[PDB]
Amino acid sequence: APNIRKSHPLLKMINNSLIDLPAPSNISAWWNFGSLLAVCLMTQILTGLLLAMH
Amino acid sequence: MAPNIRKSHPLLKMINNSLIDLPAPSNISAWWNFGSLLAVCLMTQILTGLLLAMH
Amino acid sequence: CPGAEDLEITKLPNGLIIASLENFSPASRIGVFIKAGSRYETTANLGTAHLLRLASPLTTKGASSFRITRGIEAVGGSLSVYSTREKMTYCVECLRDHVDTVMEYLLNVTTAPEFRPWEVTDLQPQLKVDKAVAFQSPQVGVLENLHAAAYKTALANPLYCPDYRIGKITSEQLHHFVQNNFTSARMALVGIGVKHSDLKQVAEQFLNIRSGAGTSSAKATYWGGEIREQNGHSLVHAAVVTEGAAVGSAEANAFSVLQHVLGAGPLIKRGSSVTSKLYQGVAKATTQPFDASAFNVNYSDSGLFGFYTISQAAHAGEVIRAAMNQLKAAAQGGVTEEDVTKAKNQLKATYLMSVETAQGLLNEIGSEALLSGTHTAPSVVAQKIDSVTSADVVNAAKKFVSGKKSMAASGDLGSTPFLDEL
Amino acid sequence: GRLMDRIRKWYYNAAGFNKYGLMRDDTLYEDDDVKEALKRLPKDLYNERMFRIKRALDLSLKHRILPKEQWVKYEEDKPYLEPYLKEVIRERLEREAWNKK
Amino acid sequence: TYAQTLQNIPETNVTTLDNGLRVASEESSQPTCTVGVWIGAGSRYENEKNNGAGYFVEHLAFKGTKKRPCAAFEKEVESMGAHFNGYTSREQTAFYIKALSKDMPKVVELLADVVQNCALEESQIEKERGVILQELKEMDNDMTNVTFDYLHATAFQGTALARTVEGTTENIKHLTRADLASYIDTHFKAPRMVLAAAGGISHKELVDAARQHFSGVSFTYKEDAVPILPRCRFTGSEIRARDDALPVAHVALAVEGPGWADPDNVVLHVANAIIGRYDRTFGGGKHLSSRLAALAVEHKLCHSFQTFNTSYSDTGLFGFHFVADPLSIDDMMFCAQGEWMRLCTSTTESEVKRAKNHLRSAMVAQLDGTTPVCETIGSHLLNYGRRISLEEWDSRISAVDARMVRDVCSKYIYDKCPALAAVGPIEQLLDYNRIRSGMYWI
Amino acid sequence: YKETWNTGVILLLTLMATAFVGYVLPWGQMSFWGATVITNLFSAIPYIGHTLVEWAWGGFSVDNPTLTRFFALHFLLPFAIAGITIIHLTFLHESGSNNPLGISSDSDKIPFHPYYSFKDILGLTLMLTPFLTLALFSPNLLGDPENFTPANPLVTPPHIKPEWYFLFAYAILRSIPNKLGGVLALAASVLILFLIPFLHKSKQRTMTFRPLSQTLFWLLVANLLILTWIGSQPVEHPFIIIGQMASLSYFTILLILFPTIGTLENKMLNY
Amino acid sequence: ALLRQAYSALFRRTSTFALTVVLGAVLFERAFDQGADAIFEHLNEGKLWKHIKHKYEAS
Amino acid sequence: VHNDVTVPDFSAYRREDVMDATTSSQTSSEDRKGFSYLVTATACVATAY
Ligand code: HEM
Ligand code: HEM
Ligand code: HEM
Ligand code: HEM
Ligand SMILES: CC(/C=C/[C@@]1(C)[C@H](C)CCC(=O)[C@@H]1C)=C\Cc1c(O)c(Cl)c(C)c(C=O)c1O
Ligand SMILES: CC(/C=C/[C@@]1(C)[C@H](C)CCC(=O)[C@@H]1C)=C\Cc1c(O)c(Cl)c(C)c(C=O)c1O
Ligand SMILES: CC(/C=C/[C@@]1(C)[C@H](C)CCC(=O)[C@@H]1C)=C\Cc1c(O)c(Cl)c(C)c(C=O)c1O
Repeated sequence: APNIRKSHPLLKMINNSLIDLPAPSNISAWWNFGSLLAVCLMTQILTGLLLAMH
Repeated sequence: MAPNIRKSHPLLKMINNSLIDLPAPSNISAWWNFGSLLAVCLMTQILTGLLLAMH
Repeated sequence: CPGAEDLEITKLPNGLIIASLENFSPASRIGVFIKAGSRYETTANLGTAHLLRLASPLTTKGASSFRITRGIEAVGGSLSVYSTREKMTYCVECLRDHVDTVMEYLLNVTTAPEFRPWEVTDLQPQLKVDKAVAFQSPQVGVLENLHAAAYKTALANPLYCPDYRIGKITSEQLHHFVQNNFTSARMALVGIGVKHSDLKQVAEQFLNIRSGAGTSSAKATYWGGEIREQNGHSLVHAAVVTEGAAVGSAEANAFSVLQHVLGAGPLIKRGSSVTSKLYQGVAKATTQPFDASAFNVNYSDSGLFGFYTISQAAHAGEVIRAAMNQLKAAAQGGVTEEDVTKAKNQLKATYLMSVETAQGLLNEIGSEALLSGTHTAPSVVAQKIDSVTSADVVNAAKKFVSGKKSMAASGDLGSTPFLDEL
Repeated sequence: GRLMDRIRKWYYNAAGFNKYGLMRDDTLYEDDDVKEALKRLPKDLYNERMFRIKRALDLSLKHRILPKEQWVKYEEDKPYLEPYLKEVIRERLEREAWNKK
Repeated sequence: TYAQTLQNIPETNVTTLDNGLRVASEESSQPTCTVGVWIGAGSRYENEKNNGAGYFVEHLAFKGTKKRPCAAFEKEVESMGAHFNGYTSREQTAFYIKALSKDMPKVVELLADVVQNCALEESQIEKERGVILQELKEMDNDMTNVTFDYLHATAFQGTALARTVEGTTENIKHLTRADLASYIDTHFKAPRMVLAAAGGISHKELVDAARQHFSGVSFTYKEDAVPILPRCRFTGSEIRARDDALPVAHVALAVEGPGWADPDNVVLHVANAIIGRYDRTFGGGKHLSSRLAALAVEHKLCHSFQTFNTSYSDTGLFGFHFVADPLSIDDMMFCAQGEWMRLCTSTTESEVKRAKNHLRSAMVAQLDGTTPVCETIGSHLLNYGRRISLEEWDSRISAVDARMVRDVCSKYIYDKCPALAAVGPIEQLLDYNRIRSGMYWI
Repeated sequence: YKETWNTGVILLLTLMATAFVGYVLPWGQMSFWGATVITNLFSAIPYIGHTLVEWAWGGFSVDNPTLTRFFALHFLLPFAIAGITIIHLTFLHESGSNNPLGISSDSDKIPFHPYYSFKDILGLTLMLTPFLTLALFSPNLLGDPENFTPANPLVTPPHIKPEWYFLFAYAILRSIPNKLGGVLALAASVLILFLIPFLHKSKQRTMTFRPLSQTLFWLLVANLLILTWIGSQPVEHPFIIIGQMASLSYFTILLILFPTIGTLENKMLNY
Repeated sequence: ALLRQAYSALFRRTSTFALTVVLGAVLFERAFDQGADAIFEHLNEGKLWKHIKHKYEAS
Repeated sequence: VHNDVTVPDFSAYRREDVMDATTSSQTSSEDRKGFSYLVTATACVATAY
């Protein structure tokens, strides 16, 4: 209340750490590795399991 | 600022803010001890589990 | 189709007045005028009048806090409460077809309030706000202090609840103030855009509460004080006055004419107001910006009169003094037989215009139909205006220079004079 | 026929919340209406209801009860909140119905 | 009964003088009355070099004429108890007098002597120069204004409407006797003026006094031609004036409106009724029928907010303005757009019914006095062409319903790029991109 | 405490799935036939059913792929448990713990440490004693012995029961003498927990002061205690009848009785 | 004017926008697939078993 | 004062259709959006695939 984006114990997190997050307006492409690193992790983990199953 | 390093630290403020300074009703009976036991089991299961997975 | 009716005006056995007037406007405006107000307060229940004014939207024995607002809003209606140190006016205003609807609540709000402890105490913080917005106009800051210096009691009571009493008012004080003041003998149920047979049937068949004077205001003694409020603010507002005349009294018309003779606020946007003695007089004295006018208040058992000046902090001296000599010079034959003829029109005009707006009109019918249960014709009031001689005017002007004076001032008073220097 | 009375009084002693000194109303679970009602309780009635409760909790941590003498009696139980709560629930039904219109 | 009292009101009579001037009035049994001339010429009509003439003029239209200098003019008005005052907007100026029904004719002459023979004494021009330059220092500390100007300033950026009525500082510091003169000459012309009056006056006796003092002649076709203005372009943008030292923040958001002509303006006003307005002193509080006012009350979203449907000849501005503390701008803005979207998607019949009744009453309070009725008549001819009766307005207002409101608000609001103006400690409100996305999906 | 509760139910289901696949790893007789029956449950879902079974196995009959994707699955879930446990406890924290009398304990809170930290250390050494007394002195007391016989794809042991903690459901499954009904009843036998919050009619929070709910509550416990016994017995009279009863009994005490006696109790208090 | 016809009918309504992405992804697939396979098979004439095939088949 | 404040020139960046200060930007809106939303709609179809 009001929005269910800032109150909800969970969405307040997806929102409070990646949607309403205060970011400098001038970060260059050298700042895109954080997410790529993150994305890898999920991709590695996923393809990994698939393999562990054989 | 924060005097003690128990209430300010981004981490200890958690161990402290969720299991040490946590507000608990003074009258919870033994039936409330299962939460922790369930928790303890999880860690014990996981540990003994790995040990086994290694063989 | 529709034409011209008659301003009827009954008065039931209990002392309740009913003044209607069908003018066929597409909108009606009913209103309950009462002889209540911040002057019936005591040092003990101060501000209880103020709060009673905000407590208009609270649950009543017949309608709920919720349903009163939603009920009135549903028909594009409106509720409002205006009040003076001695006169409260609760009134609705809707489209002709919804007079019945908006009535119930008006009746319920003025006669059957509950003032539930919780609602009441959840509302008291509003006095903090309401009083802060209004007090933005230094204009209302010096008037509070004026009436304080000008009197010792009744009318000396502030119009806005003093601070120390915010949050200390009770449901009792609310109730007791309503039981002992909203009595049928002090109440008049006016109305416009309505037929008398109805506005009447309602007042009788529905209205109730106690009758008879109830508690009576302690006659306002005069003081003649001096309240100065040093506060930095670059503009020094000041008001010097002396006992004026009462309402309906004879000596009133004279001041009302001595008002327009000295100047009562410009009539031409960004004007210079030549027809204004006082204005012109002040101009010929100061160099920088300012404004000065003729202050006139008519109360039941008393009145006020004098001028008001807005000037820079430094030129406050010359402006205020020059404002005086210009009032003495008018007390010593300085009034043309003509200045008196023009001031007579400006006064007929001001009156004649103020009654075009439904609000101003209902407030004309009401006020009178409550202070005498009568109604002078706009023709009779016209006579009283010009039946004022060039003498009466010069007399009022004297009564001012002679009587004891009161004063209020707020700003960087460092250059403002004390009453005992004028 | 004092049957309903006979029963109620029975159930009342059966519940046993009086062994802790709580009035039937101190046990109401605090939903939205109850919460509002409680805010409308007069200072003193609220401070008493509080002690009664803070005292019953202390009993419960200790695993005891009041000495038989101090137990509330079926007929001396003051329904201190019941009337407030009913109004809260009545004010609410009005709103609810009025918004569907 | 409502229905009838509406059709009883005396019709407004119109007659034009062969020089283009139009005379009109509504006769009542009122002993007093009001008359004024409504000129269709403002700041939108000004160019870049004369910005602030229509205003520098409004200042001298009372400091005397040629026939009668200062003291003689003022004195002649004051002494008869009349009220002379007027104004000037982006595209509509006006000068009107309030006086006894007896002076009806003596007034007309006065009006005509200001619009035709304004003195323009150059002694007065170097005085009103310092006076305007002063009023701008005052007006500048009026957030509500600093904001609506900035709103136009960017909403219509690059055009005529994007100009303040008071004009620049450089213009007021240099405008010459010549320009004011030429401004009056080029703009204050019969075909573009309208003598309106209402109260206890004879339409006839009025038209006569007009023929007599309102006598200018027209030879060519040019003189009887009413110029058409070059269209103003609406730009979805924003202007952010930040100063964290101001007590509260002001925000205004709007989309382009249709313009006087369009019948939809009715629906849009019904729409604005559903949302309405609110402010710290409303007694209604948490129970107010306006969903946004409620939330406003519930969460302490603002100090005040208001919907608005400003119309112009060919364009317009439909939006809202709220004042709030630095730390609640976001939520307010959020709830606000929220209520707009509800308009385009889920408006009910209950909401509209009330919306209509609220409008009807505002529509009548529009005509509460002779000045107001005269203002309606002055601006109706000048803008809508003729005079629009309450009985008519009411018929149009009744025709509206849910489906209509939704279809129309969707027409001018849904997925549109709005114009934003923020003034004050506005850090919490942010990104156009975001506010933009608030324009779709309720 | 709806969310704290719903995450709980999720936890329960997860722990169940985990304990199940763990039990399959040693690849004994139960291991196998358990793996066969449970994965076969999807076969009751029309259409996408018979396929859903194919993945589950990775083939066209339980075999090696099933065993490796089960070990993977077992290895993984516990963490997802630990993860959700964090959320469970987080939703909790919004409100705080409940207490036996079910009335606000704001008038009397205490710091978890040392009050409840010590109380939990003790509560630990108590559970730990029989857990170890059991595991050290009588290892197999609690477990089925069929799992000492390497899986045989051709022979289903005649005394095939699940681990004790699943019996009660196994009992219900064997009640409904119809493929889909039994499956649905089974699902619902646990999923019914999601409905509890909504079937609350008492004006009071706990059963401390509700003697009728108490009896019903304990009647319900004995009710499950029976299904467990039933689950450990053959599908023959008198068991079959006693079975259907306890099941019917289970679902009524929860969907019909409780909420009813609850309402009743409210009237007896004069509410 | 397609851009306007499209916007007004497809892209405006956030619900119809979805239907478009689905309906579209379906068409896009079926075509992008043939095309690419067509490009690839062509780039490898007589090397794929699709080609050799007839030599040991039946008829 | 706020009167001396004006919106700079964005001609260096405006889209061809809303470059003229005397034409209703409203006519070309439907397109300016339909195009940008079509790019997105495609990205979605490309990713959906
Ligand atoms: C699992 C490995 C890692 C992941 C997934 C990860 C992820 C992130 C993410 C998502 C960000 C935010 C966006 C950004 O600025 O890139 C971040 C920031 C940062 N990370 Fe990492 N990181 C990883 C490893 C590391 C390593 C190895 C270092 C140090 C040697 C490092 C140093 C930092 C720092 C200093 C920041 C702040 C960046 C800034 O100044 O803006 N990270 N990381
Ligand atoms: C930190 C992310 C991960 C990294 C860095 C990673 C890296 C690697 C590397 C370097 C190899 C050898 C690859 C090769 O054959 O050359 C590998 C293999 C493998 N990984 Fe991971 N892995 C990750 C996550 C996982 C997880 C969590 C699983 C399964 C749940 C997994 C399962 C396996 C398996 C089964 C193999 C061996 C067979 C194979 O090489 O294909 N991995 N991994
Ligand atoms: C991984 C499984 C679980 C663990 C480790 C766990 C852990 C916890 C912990 C530590 C507490 C706090 C202490 C307490 O009051 O017991 C708690 C409370 C609670 N849990 Fe669980 N829980 C689990 C499963 C469940 C299940 C299956 C349910 C639901 C059927 C549930 C319902 C609750 C509720 C309602 C609370 C609040 C208790 C209160 O009223 O004080 N939990 N849980
Ligand atoms: C949710 C906590 C856990 C539960 C409920 C659990 C349960 C089980 C069960 C019921 C068995 C069959 C035991 C038997 O009767 O032989 C088992 C075995 C096993 N579990 Fe777990 N387990 C858990 C966590 C873990 C984890 C995370 C690992 C390893 C990292 C693990 C690895 C294994 C292995 C290798 C076996 C098979 C060999 C054996 O039975 O000794 N367990 N688990
Ligand atoms: C890992 C991630 C984003 C991930 C995805 C997965 C979103 C959750 C949804 C849409 C996507 O596809 C992103 C790649 C962002 C990491 C990340 C951060 O944690 C933080 Cl503190 C910052 C300040 C930045 C700034 O650029 C950032 O990129
Ligand atoms: C998991 C746990 C405690 C764990 C240990 C591990 C401590 C961190 C240190 C000492 C121990 O050995 C405890 C068993 C407690 C769980 C737990 C909670 O999360 C919460 Cl919110 C509450 C209100 C309680 C009340 O009793 C609780 O027991
Ligand atoms: C108890 C149960 C299934 C429980 C599940 C499927 C829940 C319905 C949902 C969450 C889970 O993951 C459980 C394993 C099935 C009955 C059941 C079993 O458990 C087992 Cl081991 C066997 C060998 C059989 C043989 O016939 C059986 O019928």
